[PDB]
Amino acid sequence: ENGYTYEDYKNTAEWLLSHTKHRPQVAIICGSGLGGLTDKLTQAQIFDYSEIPNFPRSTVPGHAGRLVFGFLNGRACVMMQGRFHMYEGYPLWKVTFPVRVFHLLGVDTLVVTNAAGGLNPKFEVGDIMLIRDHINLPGFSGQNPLRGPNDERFGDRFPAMSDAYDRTMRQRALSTWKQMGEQRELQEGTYVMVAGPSFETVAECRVLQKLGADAVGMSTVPEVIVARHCGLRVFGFSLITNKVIMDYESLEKANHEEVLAAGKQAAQKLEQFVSILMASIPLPDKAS
Ligand SMILES: C[n+]1cn([C@@H]2O[C@H](CO)[C@@H](O)[C@H]2O)c2nc(N)nc([S-])c21
Repeated sequence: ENGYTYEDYKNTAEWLLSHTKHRPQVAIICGSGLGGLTDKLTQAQIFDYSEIPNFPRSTVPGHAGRLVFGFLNGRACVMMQGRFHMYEGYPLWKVTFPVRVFHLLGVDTLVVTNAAGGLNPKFEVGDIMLIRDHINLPGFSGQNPLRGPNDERFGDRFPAMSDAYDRTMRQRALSTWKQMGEQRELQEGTYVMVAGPSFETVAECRVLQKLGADAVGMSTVPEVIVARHCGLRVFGFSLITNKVIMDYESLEKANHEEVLAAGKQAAQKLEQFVSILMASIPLPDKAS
């Protein structure tokens, strides 16, 4: 909402259209380590956030941040490499501006990915978790991307989030994981957003556990929210880049400056999976 005016999203949308002969259908937001999806595209046309009209520029991780328009597995994409984060100082209305613009680009689906810690013991690092739901902690406190005057032009005042993670795409994804014959069934669970750049303490992991979160991370929830607000089909996965220590026999460390699951091929499986899934994302054509 706030900070930008509808014409900002307009201007930015039209500029992007008047600058890429591409017209996307699926918008993909790559989390840390899953930036590689950008190589799978063809017809790729790269834009640095910086150069696009009202697009939040990166603060430091620019060296991982640009918008790549291409084609992935028979689907016109618009990939966002290096998403924005609240912990980077971005107000949420900047963190989600891209989703808003995507929609105006004709985008009707958003697949959000991210790297998260494994709250659920079942999770093995490297596990890919289909996001079934989310606990939007900063949202409970007011840090919700929709705070401010609602633009009935993008959507309602009180969007329903109960149905955020497209049930359809989740069934398809669980199937496709199977069709691929991967063995380890695509994990699935609730994702809990938590801001602040620092990592959870043991006692905090336990509340995230209690609350019912399966994987903890610092992004995605606001994009899922302004996406649904616009009526974008949304589904996503989180790459369990590590397991959070629930007991005080902590020791073990797993910074971004580590990120080794995503600092490895675990992330590669997610990229290909997401690529395969382009084939299960309904076309705007429908065509019977
Ligand atoms: C697994 N680990 C990775 N992230 C996310 O990846 C980027 C770098 O860590 C960061 O942007 C971050 O979102 C994690 N996030 C949380 N809340 N907890 C853990 S244990 C965690």
